[PDB]
Amino acid sequence: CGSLGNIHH
Amino acid sequence: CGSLGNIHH
Amino acid sequence: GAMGSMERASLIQKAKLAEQAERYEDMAAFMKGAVEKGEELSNEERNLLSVAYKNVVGGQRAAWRVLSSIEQKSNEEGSEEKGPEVREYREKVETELQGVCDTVLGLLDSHLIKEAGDAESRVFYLKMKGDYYRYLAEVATGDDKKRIIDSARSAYQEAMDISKKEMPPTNPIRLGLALNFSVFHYEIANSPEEAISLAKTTFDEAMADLHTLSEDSYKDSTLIMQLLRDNLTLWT
Amino acid sequence: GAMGSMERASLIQKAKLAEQAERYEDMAAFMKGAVEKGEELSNEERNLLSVAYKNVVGGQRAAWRVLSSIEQKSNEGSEEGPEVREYREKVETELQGVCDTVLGLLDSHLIKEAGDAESRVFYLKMKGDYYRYLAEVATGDDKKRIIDSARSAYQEAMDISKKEMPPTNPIRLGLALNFSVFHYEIANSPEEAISLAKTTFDEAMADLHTLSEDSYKDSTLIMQLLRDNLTLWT
Ligand SMILES: *Cc1ccc(S(=O)(=O)N2CCNc3ccccc32)cc1
Ligand SMILES: *Cc1ccc(S(=O)(=O)N2CCNc3ccccc32)cc1
Repeated sequence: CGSLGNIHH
Repeated sequence: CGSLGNIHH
Repeated sequence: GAMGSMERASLIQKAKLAEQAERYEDMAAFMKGAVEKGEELSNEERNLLSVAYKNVVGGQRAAWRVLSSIEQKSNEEGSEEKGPEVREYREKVETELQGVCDTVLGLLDSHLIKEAGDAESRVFYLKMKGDYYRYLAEVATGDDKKRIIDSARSAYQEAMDISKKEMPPTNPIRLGLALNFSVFHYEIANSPEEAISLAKTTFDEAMADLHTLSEDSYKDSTLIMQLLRDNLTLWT
Repeated sequence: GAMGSMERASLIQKAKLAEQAERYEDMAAFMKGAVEKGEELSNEERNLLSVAYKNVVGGQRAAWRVLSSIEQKSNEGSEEGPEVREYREKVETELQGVCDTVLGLLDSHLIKEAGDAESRVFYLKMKGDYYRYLAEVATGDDKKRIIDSARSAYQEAMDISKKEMPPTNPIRLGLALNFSVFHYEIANSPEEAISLAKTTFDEAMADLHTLSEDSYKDSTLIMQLLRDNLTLWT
């Protein structure tokens, strides 16, 4: 799973 | 241009 | 601190240059200096602080996970005794990670949170407090480990309570908070069903409010929604 | 130094761990500590040293180029303070310090103790490379001397490599590659760059038949970069 910081931009 | 270091292993 | 002689504006300028140069340690040191000027941070400045430390701690967590895995493997059955070096090195990286987390939590406690009255700023800072206690929890194993977990949960919960009262369901900070709190539930708190429920309710309530948004707001909200969805896909 | 109390073998072990964790600053500090134990380095250990410092200085050079480009743009209808220059200088100074550190290791005492061609050429190539990185950011009274320092180190390496190593030896090939880049990018000698790359490629091609499959893979990998540079340069 991803957290917010992983999203690009 | 690339130098040696640029080559992957 | 080392940044005490530099102008606030110059520290912000240099934080943006450091970002461009992918010099995130420098970026974080500049933003720490800027916080320590004692003034509240603008929206854009809060984002610079968050990006700087996310990158620094992100490299440390990535390293810690590599080292932890090697350490676990070395403690298997049939594994050759390699001495203390893997544990020592994992400990070194762990301690450095904990120090960065403690630094960010200290900026939040002295005095960013207390001066943050608008919902946008207060929620942002409490989300950050939850996140950096979560990073502490990822490597915790001691007498205090339950308290570290509870500290992340309390900060996230306070942020959640404000965000639901004061922000629309599509607000990107509200969305990213809910995303991160769902990751806390899945990865830290051993609460996969709470994680799944939270991500689903967040996604659905955001979907129903997209109609209110401009094209540019829509793009940001849907980007975070996509990560909620992708986590849900993985978790179910 | 901070690594004085750690065993040599533990420093090498932790360098390898640092590499796996992509902690190259740590990797370099461990390898510096190992060098400072005073013993000669093995092939594998020389490669760890080079990989560590390449990654550290490579991040700095990439940062420096970003900042220099912004600085160049500022100085031209451009709106005016000192921050960009100050920050580029900060990164430059750090870069110079890492290069000075590597050169110091080479001079105290890696080169002097290196008698085999493989080790001596490896370290003279490194010396060329770190003077080349100094040259990339140099603009003072000593800039020509920095350039000549890189040229002299590379030339000594070239002279040993031609006498003692086959034309496919990867260190010999990497050297020639890097000296060609020196000629093109630093010494304002594109024709020397092109000639060196071409001759190196052709002499290597003619020696491939002598190699095992594994050696052939390493040699052709470097030859491919010589060719790609030539394609760009012509
Ligand atoms: C925690 C958090 C959530 C949103 C934001 S943002 O400023 O809206 N923003 C920049 C950081 N990442 C991001 C991804 C998707 C959509 C917007 C953003 C900041 C911090
Ligand atoms: C300068 C130099 C040239 C070759 C080598 S190596 O150890 O032969 N090797 C193989 C090909 N490319 C490469 C890239 C990075 C590191 C090592 C190698 C070492 C040093």
